[PDB]
Amino acid sequence: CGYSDRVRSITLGNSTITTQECANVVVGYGEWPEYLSDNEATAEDQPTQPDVATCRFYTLDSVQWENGSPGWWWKFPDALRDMGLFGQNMYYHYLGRAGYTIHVQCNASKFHQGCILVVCVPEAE
Amino acid sequence: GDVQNAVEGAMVRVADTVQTSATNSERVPNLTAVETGHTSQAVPGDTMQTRHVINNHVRSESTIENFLARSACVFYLEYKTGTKEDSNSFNNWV
Repeated sequence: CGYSDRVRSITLGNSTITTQECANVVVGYGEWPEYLSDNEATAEDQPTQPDVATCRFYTLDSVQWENGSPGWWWKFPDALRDMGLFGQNMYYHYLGRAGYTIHVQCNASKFHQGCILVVCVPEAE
Repeated sequence: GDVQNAVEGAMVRVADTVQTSATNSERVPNLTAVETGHTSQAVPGDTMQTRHVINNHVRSESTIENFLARSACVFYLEYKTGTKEDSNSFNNWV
């Protein structure tokens, strides 16, 4: 082979993120997101699915990591409410359903040290 | 069958919704004349594009039996421990 497992390319919509240092990719609870079935439907009206227009990488704001800083949190889907046509569909529709690819980016040279936990907590009251 | 045979049952479920598409037909399924004394049989698929849904709901607490068959208080009557000279030593209810 010529492959390495440190390089990865995720293309979704018209947006591609590349990364040349990573360690695998965690699929939450072993299950890959997919559309609602007709055995689990409750709503009777025909769903809209905007596909490519609403699936794509939205870069949210970036905070600076400092020596004293204690940590940060964001709440989803609430955070995405101003992001393009996702925001619009969410604004004009009573019900919504979607999964998400969370990709946290950071980098430093060899003469830095430090370690951050990146965790997705469902239902954090 | 017999309503005194309680181990014999039946099963039915609530109707499903079949998917429909847009039309530009010459048939009106939501126009009717109330005067007739006929209740319209419109279903959501007649005026919207609906998806296919399967219902497994079952009407089962709206059966006449299940509705009426719970023990209700109809009356309470009072009586003391007495002698024959008392007229409250027994009591009766029509």
